[PDB]
Amino acid sequence: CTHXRWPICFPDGR
Repeated sequence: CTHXRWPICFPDGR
């Protein structure tokens, strides 16, 4: 999972 610019979540766990 990203945080800051274009926050998104993946099925893997990031």
